[PDB]
Amino acid sequence: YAPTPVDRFTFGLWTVGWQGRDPFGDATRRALDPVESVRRLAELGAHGVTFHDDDLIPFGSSDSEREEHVKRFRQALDDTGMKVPMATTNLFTHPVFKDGGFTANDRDVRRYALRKTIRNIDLAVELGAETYVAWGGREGAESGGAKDVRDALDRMKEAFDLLGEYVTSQGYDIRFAIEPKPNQPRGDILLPTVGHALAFIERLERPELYGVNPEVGHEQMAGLNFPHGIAQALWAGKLFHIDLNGQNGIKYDQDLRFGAGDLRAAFWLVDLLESAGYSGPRHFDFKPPRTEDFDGVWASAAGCMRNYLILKERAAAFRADPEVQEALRASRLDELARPTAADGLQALLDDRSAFEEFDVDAAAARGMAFERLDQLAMDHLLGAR
Amino acid sequence: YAPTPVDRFTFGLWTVGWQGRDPFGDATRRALDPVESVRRLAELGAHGVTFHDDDLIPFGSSDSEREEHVKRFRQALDDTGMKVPMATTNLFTHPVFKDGGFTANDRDVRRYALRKTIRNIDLAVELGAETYVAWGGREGAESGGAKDVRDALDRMKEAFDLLGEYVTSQGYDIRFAIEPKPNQPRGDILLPTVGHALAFIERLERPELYGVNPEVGHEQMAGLNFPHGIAQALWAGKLFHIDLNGQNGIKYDQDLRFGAGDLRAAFWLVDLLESAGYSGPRHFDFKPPRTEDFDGVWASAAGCMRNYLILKERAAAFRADPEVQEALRASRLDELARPTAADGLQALLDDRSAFEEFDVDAAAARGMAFERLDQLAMDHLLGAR
Amino acid sequence: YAPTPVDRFTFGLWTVGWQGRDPFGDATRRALDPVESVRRLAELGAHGVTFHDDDLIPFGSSDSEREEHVKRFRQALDDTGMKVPMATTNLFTHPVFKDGGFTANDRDVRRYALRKTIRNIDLAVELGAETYVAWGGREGAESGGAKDVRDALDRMKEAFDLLGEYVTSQGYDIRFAIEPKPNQPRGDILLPTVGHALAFIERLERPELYGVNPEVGHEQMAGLNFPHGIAQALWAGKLFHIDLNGQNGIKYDQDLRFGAGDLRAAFWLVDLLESAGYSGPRHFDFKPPRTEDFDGVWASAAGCMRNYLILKERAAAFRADPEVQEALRASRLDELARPTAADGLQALLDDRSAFEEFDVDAAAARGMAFERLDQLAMDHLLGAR
Amino acid sequence: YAPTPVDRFTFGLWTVGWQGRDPFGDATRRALDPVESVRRLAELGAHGVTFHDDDLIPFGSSDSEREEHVKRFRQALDDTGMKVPMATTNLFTHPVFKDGGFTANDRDVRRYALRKTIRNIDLAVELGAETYVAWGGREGAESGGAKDVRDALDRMKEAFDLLGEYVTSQGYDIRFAIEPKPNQPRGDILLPTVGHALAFIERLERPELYGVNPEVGHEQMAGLNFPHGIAQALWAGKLFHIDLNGQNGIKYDQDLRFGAGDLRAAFWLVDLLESAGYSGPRHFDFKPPRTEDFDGVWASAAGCMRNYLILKERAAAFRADPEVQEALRASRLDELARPTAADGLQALLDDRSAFEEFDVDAAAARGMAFERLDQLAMDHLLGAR
Ligand SMILES: OC[C@H]1O[C@H](O)[C@H](O)[C@@H](O)[C@@H]1O
Ligand SMILES: OC[C@H]1O[C@H](O)[C@H](O)[C@@H](O)[C@@H]1O
Ligand SMILES: OC[C@H]1O[C@H](O)[C@H](O)[C@@H](O)[C@@H]1O
Ligand SMILES: OC[C@H]1O[C@H](O)[C@H](O)[C@@H](O)[C@@H]1O
Ligand SMILES: [Mn+2]
Ligand SMILES: [Mn+2]
Ligand SMILES: [Mn+2]
Ligand SMILES: [Mn+2]
Ligand SMILES: [Mn+2]
Ligand SMILES: [Mn+2]
Ligand SMILES: [Mn+2]
Ligand SMILES: [Mn+2]
Repeated sequence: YAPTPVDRFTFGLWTVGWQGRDPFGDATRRALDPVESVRRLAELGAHGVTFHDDDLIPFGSSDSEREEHVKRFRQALDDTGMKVPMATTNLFTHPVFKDGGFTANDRDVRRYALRKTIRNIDLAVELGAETYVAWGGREGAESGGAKDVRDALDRMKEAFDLLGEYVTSQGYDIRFAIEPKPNQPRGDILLPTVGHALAFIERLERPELYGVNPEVGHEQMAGLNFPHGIAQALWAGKLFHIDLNGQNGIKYDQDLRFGAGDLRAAFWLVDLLESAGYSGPRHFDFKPPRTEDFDGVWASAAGCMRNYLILKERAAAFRADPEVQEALRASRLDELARPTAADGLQALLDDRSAFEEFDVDAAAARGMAFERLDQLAMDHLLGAR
Repeated sequence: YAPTPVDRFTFGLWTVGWQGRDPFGDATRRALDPVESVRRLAELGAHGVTFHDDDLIPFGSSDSEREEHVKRFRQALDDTGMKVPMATTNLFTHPVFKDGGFTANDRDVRRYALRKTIRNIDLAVELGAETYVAWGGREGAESGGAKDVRDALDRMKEAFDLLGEYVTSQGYDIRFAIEPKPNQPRGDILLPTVGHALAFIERLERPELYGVNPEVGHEQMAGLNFPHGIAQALWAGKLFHIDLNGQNGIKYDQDLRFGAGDLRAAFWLVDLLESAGYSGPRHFDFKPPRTEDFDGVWASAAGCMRNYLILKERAAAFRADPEVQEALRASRLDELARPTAADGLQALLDDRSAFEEFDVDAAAARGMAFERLDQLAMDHLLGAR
Repeated sequence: YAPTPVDRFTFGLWTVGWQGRDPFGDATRRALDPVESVRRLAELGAHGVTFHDDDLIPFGSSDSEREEHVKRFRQALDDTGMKVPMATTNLFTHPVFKDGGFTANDRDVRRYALRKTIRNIDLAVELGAETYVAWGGREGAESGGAKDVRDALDRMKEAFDLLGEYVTSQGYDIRFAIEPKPNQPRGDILLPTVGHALAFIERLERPELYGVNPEVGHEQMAGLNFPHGIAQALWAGKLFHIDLNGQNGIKYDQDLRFGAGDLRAAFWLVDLLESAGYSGPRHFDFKPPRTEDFDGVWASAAGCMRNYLILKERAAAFRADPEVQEALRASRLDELARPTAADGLQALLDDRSAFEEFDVDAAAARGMAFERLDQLAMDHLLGAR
Repeated sequence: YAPTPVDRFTFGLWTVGWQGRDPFGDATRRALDPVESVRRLAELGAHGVTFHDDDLIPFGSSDSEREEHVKRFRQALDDTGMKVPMATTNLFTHPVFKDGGFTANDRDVRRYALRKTIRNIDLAVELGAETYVAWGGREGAESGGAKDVRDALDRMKEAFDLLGEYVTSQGYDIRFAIEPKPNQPRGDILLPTVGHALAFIERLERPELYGVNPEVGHEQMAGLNFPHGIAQALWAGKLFHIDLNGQNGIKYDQDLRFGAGDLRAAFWLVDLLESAGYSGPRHFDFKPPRTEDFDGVWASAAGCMRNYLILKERAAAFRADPEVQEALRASRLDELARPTAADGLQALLDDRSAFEEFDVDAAAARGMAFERLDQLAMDHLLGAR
């Protein structure tokens, strides 16, 4: 199960380069030079990398240090053939962002957050990124009175509408993806799920420039079904990007490697992405645990990819299995894909078979045969057919 | 703290009339006649009641029994002055709806679910209802392969678009509210939160006819902040109705009386509804616990109202308190309500005070003073000023 | 992957005989005659069945109907070779138990609950049961003031101590297992987890008669790791029985078939049970979903067993894999099984290599190699070696 | 509502001295000198402080720097009258503890963890501490195969048994309290709840030396009822210490000030502690949010105390209220405190009123009147009588 660049696997620089600092402990690993991560990931078979501004250029770097960092990184991309499909901004680490960036109560901070983002959009475009992610990790509150949410949503829409004016006036071909998270590091984060992000999009001045970048474990932090959410984002035509990882239930953000956490959910996610022809990057936003040395970091990264390809093969087997096709029919999945009333409203109202003469008892008595189907899915997932 | 009908408190017939059957136990109370609940609630000071079809007219009633039930109920409404501001359909109890109504895999069942809903919309309009709620409690799955979600969302949009054609072609002044629930009785329910419902609305053919009816405990079943959600629904102009109740965290749907559960959340909810001028009904969808006899059912109902009025008084006190106004200013809530860049994009980009000469350290150092504000909110909530 | 009676698979009568009544819906299946379930499960390869009193003998049956029910059931057990290794009492369905059985506030109800249990212990002993389970599903509260917990725990210990006097004075060879559940149908249930049950046991007059019967999904309802809990119960020598099933996170009790829910957790559970030589029954307390007809009920039951045997084979493969043995050593699992200080306290204190001359940095730098090991476990689980 | 030292309020040095570093951000506050925190808290009315070793003496300090730090701290305690009732060890921050201290897989690390703890027990005893807390924040795993739990529990019991030999052989009057946490920073922590800790205690060689130090938000991280847990620990006679704070449901460890989070739970906690005569310290383990400057840190600390005293007054009012006493009787709380069968087993079995002639229907019909009682509790909590 060997990845190739045609699999479009990507990694954040902050992923394999996580040092292991957690709220109760110090770093357990040395910093990695982004050049060195690009080389190592290229060897493992990745397609590309992603970055926040501050991962690539140390906060408070001069225009000339900034130059030199970008040039070195550009050489590593040239030497390995790695691409940069997505970039993002850090509006969460520096103390100035303690109450948010775009929805900080202090106006001067909201202004600075905009300008910091605009500077990186330009960079992202120079390096060939097609999608620009926004994760408002600091947009939220620990207390009720601290954030008037309606005002916050105004400010949030104001910032996104301004980004969108910028990119339109510059003629850039970059689209935006909002990344929802329900909590952590704030007590409650604004736009906490895929639905909240999707709803909010529809209120921007130019909605066609914005989609979502949902993350497996974030939605699972609210106990939601991640494939269902992704199906809703696909149905809206808004799945611009996706972050893949693992989460063991409702608890702090674990960012385990893909396939770890809820495995069956990983299976139905891959089945969905592949059957709906999602063609974007398969981006891993994971942290190798702080128990690991560098060898462990590379093994965790490889494991991400391996588990995708294994789950890709089993889901493909599932759907090609004639016995599965027969069960899908037994379960009336085919009828679900037929319109309920293509005949129209009037015809429905005049059709006695839909009400006055509908046999509710006999309809009630039909089993759905879902358990047989789900065990077929289990046997395929475990390679036990 | 005495309710009056001008408080617009309402109750579902199914609330006080819950018999106490739970998945592990039999009824502990006798059935109540809807006439008797209307009278008792009128005495307690309620404004009105709501109903599913099947609460009012026993499933499988003739056209003439249906007549007689409606006439008796109409007399009780006339005798007490009670209104019926909202109605809804039961598409969840009968076995025929075991895989859903609008998104059942079997097409014939989807058709019947539509016709059952249309019959009640007419009734609801006769009785003066302004809002028609849809709670798709059976729309969902326990397993991955049983429900193609994109197909399901098609079917769901098809049904709502058809309801909306019906009401438009009949000239009715009724609007629809979708009620989200994340799970139970299905393993995962479609449109599981306020955001998912809001997003979905925007894809209907006539969005202006549809809003949400969020329920305190449902959103809390996914660990979300309910006031934040309600602020988002208000911001979208979609809060058509609201169900009030209590939930003790992430667990089965408790439907405790309003004020029970997360009390501070009830406080910030009331503060929001009242400050934003929500003028709809204050509807309680609660179950008096199965430990209670009829006296207990009426005491629980009264408690719903009492807790609203107590939390209304304390939130009003909070916001009128000059020391609170000073703290809100200390916390820069006023600046949050100012546009980040009314000057426009170009002016922002040319303003050196927003970046090149912005003093990040001194901005970083300013405290937000949120803890002082939140303790003011606590002292007001507890009457300890 | 075919079960045999030597696999010791058992089923509750209430499992396959669940009619599908949930809090929002009516039955979707007809009642099954216990004789018919015994025959069908014997065919599927089960070893035995379990029962509450009230599943076997309808509540309010005469001494003579009681006779006739027991005799018919005894014939089915004789005809099929099925055993009854566990029994239990229903102290949760009848209205009289609305505030509990053993910890009801009303004393007369606590007395009746004892006598109802004692009558069934005798029956259980006649039918050859070795373990008698207690699930206090109604012992708890929705509100703070309703249950003085210290008093409740007195009452709870009083009842168990009385059961234990009864069985000792009768000379029965039956042991008791407490089954923890954190909530549902009460807002909070007493002894909500495995640990709480284990702790409580140690306060009974004869602790050696009582262990736990933990259930996969119950512990997962509190977000706990179920294999860790089971390891603690094994370590205490208290795993007398176990209920196997599936749960998709923190939400209502789903009781999905074994292997559904958190699959990786099912894998590490089976690896534990098998490596520690648990020899008790492998008992499924699941509900076939209400979407299913009778064929679906039997397919769900078979699936329970199949998934156990598949996960048994993969865990066995994992532990026999020399590359896994090498990784376990690489991860110092062997050193974990060595005493930290067999040399004793004084020797530890005098050993400079443990402190004054311990090289913390070089110890810090060693990776644990856990990610490589966990991917080996993943490849074995998926059959991808 | 002014605290005095007779209220026995304490604070960890790490609480008010938290700098605000979270997993996604840098410090927002400067470090505080422990001398300065002792003075400021004494002014606010606290009784005392607690410390980990490493809060007081920087890790890697010489024997002489260690001397000088302790002497300065001792002077501040002398100047203010502050006591040190509890101490603890940091076995979680340094990289060496990445896989735990007492249950690290590497034996040499387990040895060092013991010696680091023993050195501080001596210090704690010199400063007058009566309780020594152990929080095994790093004892656990992210993956199944990394930690054999039975072996881990051996190691855990080995370490505690060794601590207990040390203190017994030195003649110290210090007792140990284990502090449970279900997760974070590990994926699952060993002894994740109050019950698991209580159960484990009973397996130590000298159980009478060990109790629990439960923390409000930790138990709430598993969705448990914290007052119920504390009632169980009191019932076992093991509540040696308690950490008070606030948590908004199942999510990362928030450590909000006491009274924030689940307010009603804070109320029933205080009602319990006060009615059962808990005489230990009322210790706050909270973090002032990172939004706050130093003024905010002191306001948050004061708020902790204020909310305790306000909830102390309301619970006291509740229980003295003759109408509440009447309701408690109406709800048969008095009967719950009476033995179920002081008459004994034989008398129960011979008492026909307990079974053959027990009127189950009439018992079933009695309401428990719990909702009236709970609204009395609400009116008292809000000062609305
Ligand atoms: O979206 C940008 C990335 O920023 C941070 O590292 C967030 O924790 C991560 O989840 C997000 O994916
Ligand atoms: O929405 C209609 C009502 O239907 C059912 O009783 C649901 O449980 C309830 O939550 C919903 O509010
Ligand atoms: O323990 C007896 C059995 O009783 C009920 O059916 C409980 O829901 C089940 O979980 C328990 O296993
Ligand atoms: O127990 C010692 C203290 O150590 C750490 O600061 C833990 O996070 C805290 O919860 C615990 O109370
Ligand atoms: Mn994440
Ligand atoms: Mn991400
Ligand atoms: Mn509800
Ligand atoms: Mn509702
Ligand atoms: Mn269960
Ligand atoms: Mn069970
Ligand atoms: Mn904590
Ligand atoms: Mn603590």
